[PDB]
Amino acid sequence: SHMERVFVWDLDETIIIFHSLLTGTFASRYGKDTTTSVRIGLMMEEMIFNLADTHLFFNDLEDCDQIHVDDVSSDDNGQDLSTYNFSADGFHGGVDWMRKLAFRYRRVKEMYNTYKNNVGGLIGTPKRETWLQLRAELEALTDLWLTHSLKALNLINSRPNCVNVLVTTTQLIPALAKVLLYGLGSVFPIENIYSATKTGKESCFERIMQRFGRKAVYVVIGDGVEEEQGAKKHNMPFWRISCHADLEALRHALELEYL
Ligand code: BEF
Ligand SMILES: [Mg+2]
Repeated sequence: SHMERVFVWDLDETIIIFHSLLTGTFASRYGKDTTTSVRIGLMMEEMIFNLADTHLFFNDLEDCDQIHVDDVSSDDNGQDLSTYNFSADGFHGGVDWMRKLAFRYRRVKEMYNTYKNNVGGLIGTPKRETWLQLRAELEALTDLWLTHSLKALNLINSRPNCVNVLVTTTQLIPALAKVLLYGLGSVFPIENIYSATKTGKESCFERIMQRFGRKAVYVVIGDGVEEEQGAKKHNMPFWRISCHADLEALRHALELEYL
């Protein structure tokens, strides 16, 4: 008999600042050095795709455009993938191939779960140190943006009748890499991440409502138009985020309500 809320977050320029570092709009809006903005943006970009290629089978899975990690779970036999050799299995077919596809997404899921709170372990040294230094420069230049978004994400997580869902235009694998490198692994259960690169956010929202029911209250949080328009088409309240203040306002609302 408890009211339940489903928070449908956007990632880029909502929870994290990354793309706006390359375009110079963030540095320009808050008076930061544009040259530092771009340097940091490119370094993080390198780390995101390097983690993607090296550990999340990005060169293998990219051309699939999958929406959710479990979309091809039908073809998984559930075997142990601890010693399974992905390189020598000839993936690059339509049935024995579907099984190898599924194996890869589940191994991604396993990597994500064992390393979500130990990204330094996954990334390995010396990348870990460079990563911690990058995150440090990033937090400074963005005036603790991530610190603010996390405060809302963690209040949502700790609250019993609230849940965190993620919908991003970023492709699925790179999205998981971003989420991991920005320390969001522990706040977003992998089964709650959706990539709207191709089906679009409206479809993803519809799918998320099918999954959580009509009795739950949805709140679409984001900085972009797509997300807002999709929220209208489904009569889902929309919470826009344009600056730190907006993340603080969400946090405030989150702490005054007991469900
Ligand atoms: F992550 Be959202 F698509 F900017
Ligand atoms: Mg966005």
